[PDB]
Amino acid sequence: PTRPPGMCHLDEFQCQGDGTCIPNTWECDGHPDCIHGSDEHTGCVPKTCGHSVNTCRASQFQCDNGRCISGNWVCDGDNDCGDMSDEDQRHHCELQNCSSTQFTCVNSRPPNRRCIPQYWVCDGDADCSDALDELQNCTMRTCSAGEFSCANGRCVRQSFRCDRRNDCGDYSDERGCSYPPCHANQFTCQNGRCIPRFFVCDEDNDCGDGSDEQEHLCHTPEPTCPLHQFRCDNGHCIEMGRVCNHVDDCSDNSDEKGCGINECLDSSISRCDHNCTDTITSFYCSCLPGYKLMSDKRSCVDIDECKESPQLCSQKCENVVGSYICKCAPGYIREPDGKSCRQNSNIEPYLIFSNRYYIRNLTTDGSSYSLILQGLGNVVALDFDRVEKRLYWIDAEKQIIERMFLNKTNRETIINHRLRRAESLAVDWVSRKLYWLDAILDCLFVSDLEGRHRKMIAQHCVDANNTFCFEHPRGIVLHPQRGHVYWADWGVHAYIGRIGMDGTNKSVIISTKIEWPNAITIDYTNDLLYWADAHLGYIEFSDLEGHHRHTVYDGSLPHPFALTIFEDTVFWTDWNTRTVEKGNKYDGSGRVVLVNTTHKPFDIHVYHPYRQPIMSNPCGTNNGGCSHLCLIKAGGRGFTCACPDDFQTVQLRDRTLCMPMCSSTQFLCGNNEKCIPIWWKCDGQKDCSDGSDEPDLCPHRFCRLGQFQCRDGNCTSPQALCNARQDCADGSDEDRVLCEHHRCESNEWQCANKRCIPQSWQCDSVNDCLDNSDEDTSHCASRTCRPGQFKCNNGRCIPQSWKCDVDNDCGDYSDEPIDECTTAAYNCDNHTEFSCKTNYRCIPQWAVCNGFDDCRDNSDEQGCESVPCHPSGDFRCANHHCIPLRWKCDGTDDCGDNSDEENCVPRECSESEFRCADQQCIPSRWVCDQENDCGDNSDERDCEMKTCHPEHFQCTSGHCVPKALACDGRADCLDASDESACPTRFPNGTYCPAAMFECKNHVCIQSFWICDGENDCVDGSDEEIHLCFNIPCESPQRFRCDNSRCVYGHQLCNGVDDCGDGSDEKEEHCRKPTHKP
Amino acid sequence: PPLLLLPENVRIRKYNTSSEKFSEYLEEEEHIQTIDYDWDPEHIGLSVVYYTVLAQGSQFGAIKRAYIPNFESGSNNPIREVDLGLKYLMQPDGLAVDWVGRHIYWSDAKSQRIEVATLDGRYRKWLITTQLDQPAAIAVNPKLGLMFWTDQGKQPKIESAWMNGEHRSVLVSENLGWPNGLSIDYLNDDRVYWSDSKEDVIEAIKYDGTDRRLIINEAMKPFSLDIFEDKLYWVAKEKGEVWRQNKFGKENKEKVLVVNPWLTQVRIFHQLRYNQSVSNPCKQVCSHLCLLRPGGYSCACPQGSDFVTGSTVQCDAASELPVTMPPPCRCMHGGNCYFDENELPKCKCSSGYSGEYCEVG
Amino acid sequence: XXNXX
Ligand SMILES: *[C@@H]1O[C@H](CO)[C@@H](O[C@@H]2O[C@H](CO)[C@@H](O[C@@H]3O[C@H](CO[C@H]4O[C@H](CO)[C@@H](O)[C@H](O)[C@@H]4O)[C@@H](O)[C@H](O[C@H]4O[C@H](CO)[C@@H](O)[C@H](O)[C@@H]4O)[C@@H]3O)[C@H](O)[C@H]2NC(C)=O)[C@H](O)[C@H]1NC(C)=O
Ligand SMILES: *[C@@H]1O[C@H](CO)[C@@H](O[C@@H]2O[C@H](CO)[C@@H](O[C@@H]3O[C@H](CO[C@H]4O[C@H](CO)[C@@H](O)[C@H](O)[C@@H]4O)[C@@H](O)[C@H](O[C@H]4O[C@H](CO)[C@@H](O)[C@H](O)[C@@H]4O)[C@@H]3O)[C@H](O)[C@H]2NC(C)=O)[C@H](O)[C@H]1NC(C)=O
Ligand SMILES: *[C@@H]1O[C@H](CO)[C@@H](O[C@@H]2O[C@H](CO)[C@@H](O[C@@H]3O[C@H](CO[C@H]4O[C@H](CO)[C@@H](O)[C@H](O)[C@@H]4O)[C@@H](O)[C@H](O[C@H]4O[C@H](CO)[C@@H](O)[C@H](O)[C@@H]4O)[C@@H]3O)[C@H](O)[C@H]2NC(C)=O)[C@H](O)[C@H]1NC(C)=O
Ligand SMILES: *[C@@H]1O[C@H](CO)[C@@H](O[C@@H]2O[C@H](CO)[C@@H](O[C@@H]3O[C@H](CO)[C@@H](O)[C@H](O)[C@@H]3O)[C@H](O)[C@H]2NC(C)=O)[C@H](O)[C@H]1NC(C)=O
Ligand SMILES: *[C@@H]1O[C@H](CO)[C@@H](O[C@@H]2O[C@H](CO)[C@@H](O[C@@H]3O[C@H](CO)[C@@H](O)[C@H](O)[C@@H]3O)[C@H](O)[C@H]2NC(C)=O)[C@H](O)[C@H]1NC(C)=O
Ligand SMILES: *[C@@H]1O[C@H](CO)[C@@H](O[C@@H]2O[C@H](CO)[C@@H](O)[C@H](O)[C@H]2NC(C)=O)[C@H](O)[C@H]1NC(C)=O
Ligand SMILES: *[C@@H]1O[C@H](CO)[C@@H](O[C@@H]2O[C@H](CO)[C@@H](O)[C@H](O)[C@H]2NC(C)=O)[C@H](O)[C@H]1NC(C)=O
Ligand SMILES: *[C@@H]1O[C@H](CO)[C@@H](O)[C@H](O)[C@H]1NC(C)=O
Ligand SMILES: *[C@@H]1O[C@H](CO)[C@@H](O)[C@H](O)[C@H]1NC(C)=O
Ligand SMILES: *[C@H]1O[C@H](CO)[C@H](O)[C@H](O)[C@H]1NC(C)=O
Ligand SMILES: *[C@H]1O[C@H](CO)[C@H](O)[C@H](O)[C@H]1NC(C)=O
Ligand SMILES: *[C@H]1O[C@H](CO)[C@H](O)[C@H](O)[C@H]1NC(C)=O
Ligand SMILES: [Ca+2]
Ligand SMILES: [Ca+2]
Ligand SMILES: [Ca+2]
Ligand SMILES: [Ca+2]
Ligand SMILES: [Ca+2]
Ligand SMILES: [Ca+2]
Ligand SMILES: [Ca+2]
Ligand SMILES: [Ca+2]
Ligand SMILES: [Ca+2]
Ligand SMILES: [Ca+2]
Ligand SMILES: [Ca+2]
Ligand SMILES: [Ca+2]
Ligand SMILES: [Ca+2]
Ligand SMILES: [Ca+2]
Ligand SMILES: [Ca+2]
Ligand SMILES: [Ca+2]
Ligand SMILES: [Ca+2]
Ligand SMILES: [Ca+2]
Ligand SMILES: [Ca+2]
Ligand SMILES: [Ca+2]
Repeated sequence: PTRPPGMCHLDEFQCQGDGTCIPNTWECDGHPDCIHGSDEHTGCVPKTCGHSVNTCRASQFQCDNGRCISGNWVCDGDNDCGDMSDEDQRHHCELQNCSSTQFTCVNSRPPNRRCIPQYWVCDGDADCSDALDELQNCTMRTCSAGEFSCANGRCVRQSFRCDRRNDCGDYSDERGCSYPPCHANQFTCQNGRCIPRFFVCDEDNDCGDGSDEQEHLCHTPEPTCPLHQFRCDNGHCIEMGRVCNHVDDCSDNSDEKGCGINECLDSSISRCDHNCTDTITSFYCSCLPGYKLMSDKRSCVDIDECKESPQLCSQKCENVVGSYICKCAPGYIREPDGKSCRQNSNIEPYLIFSNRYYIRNLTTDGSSYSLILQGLGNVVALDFDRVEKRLYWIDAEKQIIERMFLNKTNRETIINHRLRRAESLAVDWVSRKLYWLDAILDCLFVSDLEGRHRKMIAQHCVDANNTFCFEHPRGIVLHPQRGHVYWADWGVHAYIGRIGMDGTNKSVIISTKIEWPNAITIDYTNDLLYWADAHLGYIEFSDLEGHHRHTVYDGSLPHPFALTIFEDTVFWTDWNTRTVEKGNKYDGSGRVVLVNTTHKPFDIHVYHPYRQPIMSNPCGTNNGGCSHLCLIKAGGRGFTCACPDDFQTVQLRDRTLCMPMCSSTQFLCGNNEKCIPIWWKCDGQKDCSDGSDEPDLCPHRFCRLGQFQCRDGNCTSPQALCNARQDCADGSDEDRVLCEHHRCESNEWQCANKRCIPQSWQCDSVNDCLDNSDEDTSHCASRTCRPGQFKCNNGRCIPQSWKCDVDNDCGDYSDEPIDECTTAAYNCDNHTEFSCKTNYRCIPQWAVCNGFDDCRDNSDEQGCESVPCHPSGDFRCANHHCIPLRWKCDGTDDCGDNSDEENCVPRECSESEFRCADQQCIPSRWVCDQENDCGDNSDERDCEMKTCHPEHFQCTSGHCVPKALACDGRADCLDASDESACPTRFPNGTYCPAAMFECKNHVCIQSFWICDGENDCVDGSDEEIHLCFNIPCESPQRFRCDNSRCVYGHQLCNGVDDCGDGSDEKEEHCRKPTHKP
Repeated sequence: PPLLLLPENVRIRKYNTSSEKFSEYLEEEEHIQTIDYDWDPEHIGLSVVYYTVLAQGSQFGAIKRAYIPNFESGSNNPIREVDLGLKYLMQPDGLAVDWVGRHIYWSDAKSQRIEVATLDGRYRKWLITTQLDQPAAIAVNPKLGLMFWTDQGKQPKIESAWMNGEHRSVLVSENLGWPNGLSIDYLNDDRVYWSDSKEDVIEAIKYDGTDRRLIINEAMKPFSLDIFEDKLYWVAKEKGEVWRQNKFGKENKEKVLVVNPWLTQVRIFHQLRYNQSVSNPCKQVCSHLCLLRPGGYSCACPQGSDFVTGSTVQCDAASELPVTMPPPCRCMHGGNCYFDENELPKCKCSSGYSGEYCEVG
Repeated sequence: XXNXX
């Protein structure tokens, strides 16, 4: 056994004063053993041994204001009492059922009466709120060409359009209008309504949404009565030159209501829990430090200084009645100052952070700056493993997840399939699992560290209310000590979500004052969640339950994306300045920019043993007894068996059974360990651990890796399978037995013919399944919009953010009901949203001054010179728009006036880039690759002396191709040198099967390519006339030239001699044969 | 009298300095930069000129050679060009030819190198490839075994070294703007001259780099130089005119020609400019290349190849055969050229003239 | 927009 670095044995106590260890029996034994008595903490208990204005009459109704009205008009739908006292459910109007034969237009709402007399039914007047009384039993109207014809059927004049009034019933008059702004004196509401200025702050919701009753513009701060003003109890404060002057300045001598001042000299009266102090007429209470005056003004309560103000302790805090004490987590020693904790293990930390093309290893002071790996595609995520000294990352360019040891050895790829958009990952060092978010499948995944047994644990939406869903997942952090997974979402309903490590207990943590939570992480010492916002530009931390939020940086950050904390310092990566920088983790003091990164630094981590704390594994040995994933249960104590994604979990009497549900288009391995796509079967590369994916009777592989081979030597991409199109020439891609159980990916919906299309495309008024299945009327009538989406009457589905955004999205206008779209429930958020002046939609703040009309009325683009750009990481264009500094001199016009690129100096290329003639940068991978990339073809210049990278096969012409593209039966170099030296691929001397024509130089092609004018193989034997004399040179498809060579298809009379004797560009064959027979 | 050579972006024009009229030469070409010539190596009466081509778009530049008549005048001759096969050329701003050893010198401004190869351009090798920003035109002095080159980037410099790439040194680095052209006075103790497109002056200095002198000032943006007899030649780039002045800088600026701004260089075509009487110091012992040096010679290998271990003469790389040259139209004294089925240049003599190539009559 | 990689 060992003593872990800086830590102590399991049954040992650590002296917080200096880090020395003592036996457990020594702590709380009654004797101070440590240097500072940390072993004898307070947490251990000692040893044990005219009548009335509204009296009215029996026939008259009574009103609060003092009026008397006839009882006939009570609850008739309109105020008769003059104070609404006859028109409320407060006293009684719930059963206001009206008299006899009145038509009950239930479309009407309390702003109007549903019952309408038949005296004016069908009279040509809109009695009901949508004028249904004019169609229910009424003779039709011919209407006029000079009047506005409502699309519903009503007829009105043009004066009844664009006026906020539903004259047509179906709002056809007000729909599509472009109301001009309000007048000079007129007040404007959030929903664009115009109301008279006098109607502000009168307890009536005249704006509809409550704009005229907003607290900020309505509340009048009472005269403060500052210094040189004595605030008397009456509120009409005077100068203190008049205190107790015996002249009644404030009503009933409130200024002289008491002049003894010293009212504290008693116990029952004035009752103050702790201390008392007199005032100019009375007393007031006060508390000792560490105590809070509660709401009663007559007592003192102890505050939880650890929860209220965590910045008082560098680490784990312990509350005391009246004070607090700062402890340090195991492995840290408490400094003599009594607050700061210092790491003890001699392993000093360093920052591992990832760039475009790079992963870099940076010391926490900026003195050392090295390179871990280079030449990667795009490393957007990264994490480490303390137990095995491993490193993991996501290469978003190639959509794979790699892993390697920290000493540059044994680079492997664990997960390489079905990765559409993985934005972040985290390594579970406890139960040996890997987590990563998918931003396209909109889910959360869990897997074994080696790559097997992928499983979903989160999807759809989080709350029971279906408001926050997986729009744009980004950023993930694990807290395996309590079995929780925290991830951030930067969708339109941005939030921070939590879920148990087995998928139970998903809930919402933080969903307010947040727009772009790119970063997220947890401090494992004091147990405080940390995150940052890219839009609001803050760094905030809070308890693990989303309570007691505190702000470190307040709007001073351009664009954080990732952050990590070690000791008392927080390190974060800034996109706009393209820098990695650090500051104190509680107040932000000591900000230092550590490194100028040329590319955006995406993900950052602190590699130290203490950043992955140790504790016992719940699935201790035997994998918890499960043949499959043993996951940590919510709460961190228990564990839960689970099966992979393509399996069915069936529960036995007392233990779990996993049944394979491999679909028809997939192959199940012999040991039933995993289910893999059918085109992975017989591909030549062993995928299943038992080798069953490669049987003994494998046909010869004509197709590449990742390609489906038809039943007869033909190839197609996997997407061709069961897409209701004859893709394989034989047609095996549409075979019944192959497609009969073609269950496909979750995020798309399957048609009747079992072709499946993206889920949103169904019921969008376009036949997408080619069998009209997605446009079936009954299906659209009977289906359901996926969680977090609104359902149209058309049957279409739209995101919740498109409801009440003015613009129609459902075809029919059920997505924009103006009766609902103007109430107070749809006010803009004053932090992250900007309200349009005229239209009622709300748009995000970053959309303001971008060169695009998001508000549909140029509200967001008007007055752009008033917006000041960010001082630290923003650049201002000529047209006064703000752009990220990272887009300046990037090579493209980014604000519409070339101002970002005016007077631009070229940048110096990084360690893995080659500089073209015109001083632009391209990756070293693009040098000598048989394609033009520098414009002047400079990447291919002088490609004879340079080496190829170890995984690239050098062509004899000096260019480089990946070594997997040699000895395959096709030319990959531009001179077929990759196949030229390859050995005989068959004992009988040939190079490819009998179904293929074989050229001279071991490259070989399909039969149908012979004699087509295309030089299919270099040094082409295909264009050999002698062997091609007897091929079907038939007139309907081939032009048989005079020299007996035949010309493929449209090449006849094309303008260039494809024959070789001049008669290709001639007459009598491409001219009129018999003048259009 | 000397014959002038002036390359334009599309065509090459030669002008007799005494007959005062132009004559026909190579046509139908694109993006040529600079020219240099070798005086009738086979002594039949036709010299060899070497002209490079810049590149646009996908295709790369190249170096080509063509024949020029040494007699009084020649016309209607179908001059044919041949490519040396030197691939991967971006901007050959400077080219020079060494008549002693059959070597060609050129520098790539974009590649920031100076190359070397045989007259057919097979045994390619980099001579100097370090610490160059934008290498300008070059010059060669086989008699003293020193080649000259300049830089026009952030650090304008003029340098010289041996023909085998060693003993590199800087001549001057002060009071220099944008050097553009180089010339050596072979008769005046091997004095060297250079121009400046920013200072607008032409200066001279000895080969070792002593006694710098300002010869002429306010030359209206000179581009290239040439010294013959006792006069200096330069061309105003922004106007296209050609001028003469005493090479000692004590005479008026005489005017010669006015040409379009596509003019790139002025070069004098005369045997006395190069003094072909210089003998070859090489012993024909080297395997691939026999470069020159002051008082001796040296052997070299093609680029990316080394000598066999222990030896310093034999290279590891293979040796390719030389490239044949097409025959020219030697037709003299107003004759015409014609190609038969054998495609030989069978001349058509004019009235009163007889013989194979119609020499006299 | 401005956050997508
Ligand atoms: C870069 O860094 C990596 C990781 O640090 C190095 O890889 C390690 O290499 C060592 C050997 O130097 C490996 O040690 C060997 O591991 C075997 C398997 O152990 C696994 O299973 C056990 C038990 O469950 C786990 O504890 C362990 O973590 C592994 O999962 C052992 O069986 C070997 O022991 C055998 O040999 C030793 C003597 O060497 C005997 O004493 C034993 O009795 C036994 O016969 C051995 O310990 C280690 O597994 C590798 N890393 C890991 C964690 O996998 C690279 O070598 C290093 N590269 C360079 C070039 O420095
Ligand atoms: C991808 O899928 C295509 C589908 O076309 C395949 O192309 C076929 O390839 C086979 C050879 O492997 C061809 O078979 C030949 O057919 C000739 C008659 O063609 C008629 O019948 C075939 C079906 O059998 C129809 O497809 C076609 O439209 C015609 O109706 C026969 O005369 C040939 O036999 C003669 O030659 C053979 C040797 O090749 C001798 O042994 C025989 O004795 C005889 O002399 C031969 O059977 C077939 O015609 C091709 N189809 C077409 C339309 O061209 C591709 O093979 C496959 N991918 C690859 C590259 O393998
Ligand atoms: C050098 O050696 C290679 C083999 O190493 C020879 O190539 C073989 O050529 C023969 C004859 O053309 C091919 O046999 C035919 O294959 C067709 C399709 O492939 C079947 O076999 C593969 C396995 O190889 C299966 O995986 C696949 O699903 C197919 O079942 C068949 O359609 C042909 O069937 C016809 O003949 C058989 C009897 O052989 C009858 O039972 C059928 O009814 C039908 O009449 C036939 O079997 C063979 O596939 C080729 N093998 C390979 C791998 O190339 C070369 O011909 C030889 N050198 C030369 C150039 O001669
Ligand atoms: C604010 O509150 C505290 C607590 O009410 C008041 O503290 C009082 O302080 C005095 C001096 O420390 C204490 O008196 C002393 O007590 C000791 C015995 O403990 C005695 O030996 C000394 O001779 C002396 O009498 C007093 O006990 C303490 N109050 C109580 C009730 O414990 C303080 O005065 C208050 N101050 C203000 C600003 O009102
Ligand atoms: C990132 O950079 C830092 C510092 O440049 C690297 O830290 C260094 O890592 C090496 C390898 O573990 C250490 O070398 C070893 O030192 C011990 C003595 O301490 C010696 O006995 C061993 O033989 C070996 O030389 C080095 O001490 C260590 N330095 C510090 C201050 O930690 C770090 O490894 C780099 N990270 C990566 C993954 O590149
Ligand atoms: C989920 O949505 C429901 C329905 O809108 C919310 O419940 C109502 O919220 C409104 C807010 O004005 C109240 O007027 C109602 O009294 C609430 N109760 C019901 C049952 O209608 C609910 O608050 C939302 N979820 C959460 C957790 O906020
Ligand atoms: C399951 O989820 C609920 C809600 O997230 C958790 O309930 C919280 O528990 C903490 C104590 O741990 C309380 O202080 C909070 O007030 C609770 N919130 C609510 C609204 O219930 C519960 O702890 C979770 N349990 C497990 C095992 O994960
Ligand atoms: C980062 O860039 C600034 C100029 O933008 C430069 O002055 C500074 O030296 C760089 N970083 C450091 C601290 O070296
Ligand atoms: C405006 O934003 C502040 C931020 O603290 C918030 O407290 C306030 O409630 C917001 N105003 C309204 C009307 O919601
Ligand atoms: C231990 O002794 C203390 C002495 O103050 C108390 O009596 C306490 O109640 C005792 N605890 C038990 C469990 O008896
Ligand atoms: C539609 O809603 C039903 C429940 O009403 C199911 O949740 C179904 O899965 C939903 N369909 C989609 C596409 O999510
Ligand atoms: C190809 O032919 C060679 C001899 O030329 C060998 O026999 C070799 O084994 C053959 N290829 C295979 C795969 O057997
Ligand atoms: Ca003790
Ligand atoms: Ca009423
Ligand atoms: Ca009516
Ligand atoms: Ca209206
Ligand atoms: Ca009001
Ligand atoms: Ca008073
Ligand atoms: Ca306290
Ligand atoms: Ca998504
Ligand atoms: Ca938002
Ligand atoms: Ca921002
Ligand atoms: Ca396989
Ligand atoms: Ca298909
Ligand atoms: Ca559709
Ligand atoms: Ca909408
Ligand atoms: Ca906008
Ligand atoms: Ca730009
Ligand atoms: Ca390229
Ligand atoms: Ca190949
Ligand atoms: Ca062909
Ligand atoms: Ca043609």
